Amino acid sequence: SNLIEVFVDGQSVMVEPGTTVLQACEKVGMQIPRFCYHERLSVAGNCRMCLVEIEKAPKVVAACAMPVMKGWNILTNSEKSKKAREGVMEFLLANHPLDCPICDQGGECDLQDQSMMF
Amino acid sequence: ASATRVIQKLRNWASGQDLQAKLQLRYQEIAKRTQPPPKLPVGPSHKLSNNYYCTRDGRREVVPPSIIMSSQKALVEKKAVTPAPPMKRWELSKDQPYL
Amino acid sequence: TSVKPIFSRDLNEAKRRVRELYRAWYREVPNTVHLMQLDITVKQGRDKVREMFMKNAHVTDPRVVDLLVIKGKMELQETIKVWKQRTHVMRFFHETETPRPKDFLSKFYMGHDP
Amino acid sequence: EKLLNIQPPPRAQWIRVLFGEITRILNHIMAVTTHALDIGAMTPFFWMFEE
Amino acid sequence: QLITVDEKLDITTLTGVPEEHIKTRKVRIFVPARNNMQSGVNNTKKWKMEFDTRERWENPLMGWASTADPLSNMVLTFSAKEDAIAFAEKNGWSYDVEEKKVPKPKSKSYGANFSWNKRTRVSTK
Amino acid sequence: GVQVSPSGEKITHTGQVYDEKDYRRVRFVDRQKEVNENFAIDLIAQQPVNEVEHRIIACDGGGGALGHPKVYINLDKETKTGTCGYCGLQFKQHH
Amino acid sequence: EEMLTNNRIWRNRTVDIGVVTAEDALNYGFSGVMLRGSGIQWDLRKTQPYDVYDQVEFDVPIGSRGDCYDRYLCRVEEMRQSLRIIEQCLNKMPPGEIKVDDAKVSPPKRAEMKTSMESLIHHFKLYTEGYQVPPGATYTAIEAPKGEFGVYLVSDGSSRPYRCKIKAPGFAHLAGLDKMSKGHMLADVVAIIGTQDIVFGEIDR
Amino acid sequence: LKKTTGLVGLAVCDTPHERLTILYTKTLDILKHFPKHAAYRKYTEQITNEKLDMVKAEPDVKKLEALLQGGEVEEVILQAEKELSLARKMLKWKPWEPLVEEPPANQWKWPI
Amino acid sequence: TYKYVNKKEQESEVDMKSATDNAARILMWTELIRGLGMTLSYLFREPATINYPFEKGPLSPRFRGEHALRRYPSGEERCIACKLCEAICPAQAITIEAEPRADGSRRTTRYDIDMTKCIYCGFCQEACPVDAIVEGPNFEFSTETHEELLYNKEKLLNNGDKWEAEIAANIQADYLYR
Amino acid sequence: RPTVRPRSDVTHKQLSAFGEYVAEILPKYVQQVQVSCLDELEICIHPDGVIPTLTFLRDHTNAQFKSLADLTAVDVPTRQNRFEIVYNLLSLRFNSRIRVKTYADELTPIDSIVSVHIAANWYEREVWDMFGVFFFNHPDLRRILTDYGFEGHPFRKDFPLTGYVELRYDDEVKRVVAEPVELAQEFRKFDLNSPWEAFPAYRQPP
Ligand code: SF4
Ligand code: SF4
Ligand code: SF4
Ligand code: FES
Ligand SMILES: [Zn+2]
Repeated sequence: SNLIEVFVDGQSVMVEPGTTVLQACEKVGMQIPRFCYHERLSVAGNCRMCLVEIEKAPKVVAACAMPVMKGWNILTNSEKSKKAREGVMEFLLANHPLDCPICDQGGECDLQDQSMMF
Repeated sequence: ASATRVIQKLRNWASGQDLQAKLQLRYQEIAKRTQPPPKLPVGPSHKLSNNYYCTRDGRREVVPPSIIMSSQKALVEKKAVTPAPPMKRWELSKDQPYL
Repeated sequence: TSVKPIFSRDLNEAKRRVRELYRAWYREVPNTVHLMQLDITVKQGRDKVREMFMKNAHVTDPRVVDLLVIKGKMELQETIKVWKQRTHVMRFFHETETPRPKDFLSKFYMGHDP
Repeated sequence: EKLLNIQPPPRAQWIRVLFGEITRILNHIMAVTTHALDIGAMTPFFWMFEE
Repeated sequence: QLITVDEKLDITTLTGVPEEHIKTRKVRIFVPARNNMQSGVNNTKKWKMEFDTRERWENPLMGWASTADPLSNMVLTFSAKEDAIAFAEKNGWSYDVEEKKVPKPKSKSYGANFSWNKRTRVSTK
Repeated sequence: GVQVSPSGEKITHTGQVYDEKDYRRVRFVDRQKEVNENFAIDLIAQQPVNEVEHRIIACDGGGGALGHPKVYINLDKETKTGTCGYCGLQFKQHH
Repeated sequence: EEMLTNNRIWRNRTVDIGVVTAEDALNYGFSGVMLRGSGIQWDLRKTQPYDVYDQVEFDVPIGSRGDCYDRYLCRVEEMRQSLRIIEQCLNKMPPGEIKVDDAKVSPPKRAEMKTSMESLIHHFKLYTEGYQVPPGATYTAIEAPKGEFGVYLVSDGSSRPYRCKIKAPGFAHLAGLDKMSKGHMLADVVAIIGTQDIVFGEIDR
Repeated sequence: LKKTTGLVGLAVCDTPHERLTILYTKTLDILKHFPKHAAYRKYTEQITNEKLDMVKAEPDVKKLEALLQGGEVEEVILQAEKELSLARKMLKWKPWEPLVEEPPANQWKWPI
Repeated sequence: TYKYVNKKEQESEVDMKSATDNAARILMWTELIRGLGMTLSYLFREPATINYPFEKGPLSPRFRGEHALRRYPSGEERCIACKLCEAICPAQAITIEAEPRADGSRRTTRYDIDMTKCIYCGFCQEACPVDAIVEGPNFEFSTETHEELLYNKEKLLNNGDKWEAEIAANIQADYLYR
Repeated sequence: RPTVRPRSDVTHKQLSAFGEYVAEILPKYVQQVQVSCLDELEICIHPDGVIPTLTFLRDHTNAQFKSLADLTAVDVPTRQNRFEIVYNLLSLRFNSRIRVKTYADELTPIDSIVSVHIAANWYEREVWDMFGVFFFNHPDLRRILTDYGFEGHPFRKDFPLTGYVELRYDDEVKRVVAEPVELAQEFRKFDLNSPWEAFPAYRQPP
């Protein structure tokens, strides 16, 4: 009934169409990192931090934009879904000026964590 | 120091062992202050390749415990069991056995 | 609700177990005040005691009452002996701190105290 | 370290044992001697508290 | 053996808490807000039960800030709202609940930024 | 080398002196008010601008392991200059 | 030891004093010096080794004839047999690293937080937020001079703990104070305190 | 022959193979009261018969130790008294009763 | 390895050769002499006392003592209100309320220590990413009032305006070392 | 792999199989034996069967756990039986440990173990001082740590850090008197609990 079988490390989820992989994974709790995305602004994959290995794929997808089709199993804590992040945050942190103590957003930075977490 | 080569024999006769060589306190030939500045060693993973966080993350290799009854979920000849071999009576302390 | 009971059944059996304790505190105001000197004579000490049992009369649960006897026995077991001092026994009274206005009108000339 | 699941490195483990049995030497000296003070012997106390 | 009773389950005598911090002490049960600076949301999923606030005067010597109510910095993490009220009623405190604020499931189609007909035709890609 | 109230008390880095109608000045009676005369805002303008080459550089606080994490600046402003929030230095582009 | 351990005033002030029964110690859980001083062969450093104690070649000075002179001789020789441990813990120190390689569980090199960005952020969150342990629980242990000092640390995903607890080994030694001083007078009760090692701060919380 | 144990308070009370037998034999004889299906009963038999095959065969105590692992036999003797009380103290208890008294939900899921 | 501290009781056929040697260890006292003649040695030894205010003892350049706010070599207060030198301070000892400086820059209006708090633990000198706060060799700063220890900031600069001649040599031997 | 505290897989099975050994032998009052990745055992039970499992563990050859180390009381003020009370023992003969924990409300007393382990003479009592959890058959229950006039049970999570009293010397009466609590600095509760679970596959779905 306008619902699609989707898998997240084995979950038997059902979701409306036109939904991202986030809006699926967000149900369970596999909260994906985010820099280009907001829950209310238009979609634009520029950060390329929300990557994940969909099961049975050589290429990853920007989950912010990639909608969700039947039979797709995600691997959020794969090696390939963390290599995709340890690299990314290790790119951002090459033009960033180390100003955290100067920075107004010390504990309210959504990057300091997401360099720690992943 | 200024031990006049008699009281040493008074100390040692009154105490025992020749203790001018193993005296109480320190004078010299120790800790010649301002040792040079050291260039430390570095730890591993300063190696720039085959160095991810996945092959070092100590805290994501843990998992929840492995429950074995789970009074509603699992709830599931045979030999006796102990948590280990009953370990040994050790030894009897060679080179200083009875002190 | 089919609870485990402890030391008694429905209240009116626990109410004599109470009185075993008042049966001690009522006879251990005069022994304390003399053995370790104090200011109270004997009486306002006894008023304070009953003023504590006429704080917990609102209780209606046997398990709670069977518990509150115990903490009274401890303080009794601490009071019957000299393990306390002249500062602990005379601590209940709230002698020093000014009692706040129980009314409304004087209660907010000092303090945002609803 | 159990919870985090880490063995610290050897050199730090190694010194953690060294002071880990100099502190052993302390409390003995503090309860060999104080066990002698309150029994009465006040001298070895001072012989050690330069040591 | 067992005994029957159906009562309110009061405990307020077994804590001290003499008179002021029993009655005249509201309590707020809620799911804390998403710190809108951060897009991270793990501070939700819980039912913190912080209490109201009272005077925080200025210590006239140092400029320090000081208080009278020790019962002000009193976070408590719970797991379900049905359990929170049972905990606060068990100590007689006038709970004041706020409900969850679930966000909606919204449809966000990337291509619809790039419509012919429609009005969502974004600029700057 | 500080500025002083009409009541006669010493001002800090910040304007901090109590008004006349203030019982706080008691604590200075038969004592004195500790103060540092070394206002940073006075010392720092008494420092020449380092007129370097290329538009972008690194700064430090006199020793790379010894202060001022290596922040950079874009020195495109010929009108004003560029600062580093740690220090209070200033820079130009030379061109 | 020239002076005390053949001293009448020591020995008959100390010997036959506070006779501890072996199997009763365990009922009280002394589990430090105060049982090995009655012949219960035991030491975590060799019976449940954790750190680099695995290669030290040392010894445990058991005490028989439970009394506060054979506790005393244990307390002496445990001072000596650090020096076998030191000499072995001294002449083979490996060159290596300190403050574990991971920057999430250790702060980084102070010269390295100051250029390399990531080492700065961790330095900004270690010393504000911290480790972010996993939930779980342990009961560690270590034989300090007192005995089985150990911690029942209990955790939660928040950076902060959730009811740590400290196992004060003296805490049980002192509960046995009023059983081992039975048929003995005052003056040795002083000695009982010293040969239970009341470094109060363990006892106090 | 054995002068003293390493322990203290645990006296000698010599002549093993004598008090060790009578204790084990009685444990089995206290058993035959339990159910066959109560799982306690079908393990101690493996403990004691294992231990008793080795005392009933070997007269040498030195080699009897390191053979029923746990040395200082008189600690093993005391350990048999220790077993003995457990059985008779546990018949009045009932470990083999039916299923648990059903604790409440979400009573051990730790991370909170 | 387990070592009997005291296992020497064996019936050695105690004869008059030796059993009276214990009586020679007794009534003609010798073990007491042995414990006495020792002590007599030390009074002929070098007493390790020192005339403190004229002879002060040894320290090392990492000694945790009195705090001080350092300053750059060109004026310019080195502290910049990061607010992790209290978030780590386990004593909860500190309040460092801050603002812009009126230069547009970033500095404090407030800085504090209760030195009766401040366990002198060393977290703040090392957590400071700038070495703006440090913990210097003063340990003669006992005062007669609990109030004169509540160092605000002007003391704690002009203290840092004092030992900077000293700290910049201990730290000179302690950079490249932590 | 260097920095991961090597697992030493084998003793999990010893403590797992032995974990089963205690269940099927004692199926009454025993729920969810388990074990963490840290090879250390945990056994949750019902309060009516406290002793008969202890005495199995003090008195049985295959479970010589005749030495007690702690008896704490852990708060969970969101369930019914908020107070998880924990035991933890040790074999001198088998060289391993265990953990035997239970539960209680603010009033569902637990019969004590002092006939079994007298080591718990005072560990039991602090819980009475620190949480107000009565025990049956315990000799001379009374306060340990708190003042002789301290109401409350402070290690409860309901009791604030700085409690409800502070003492001082009011010279008019020549005593160390108490009056209500009046700070000078106000301990500053921080929100150091970031987002980002940090531990997936280890968590709570709604
Ligand atoms: S707080 Fe975040 S945004 Fe600010 S400097 Fe640090 S990493 Fe960059
Ligand atoms: S002392 Fe250091 S860490 Fe603290 S605010 Fe100043 S510069 Fe920042
Ligand atoms: S030394 Fe430690 S306790 Fe003292 S102010 Fe610094 S961080 Fe706080
Ligand atoms: S978070 Fe930027 S592409 Fe998805
Ligand atoms: Zn700069």
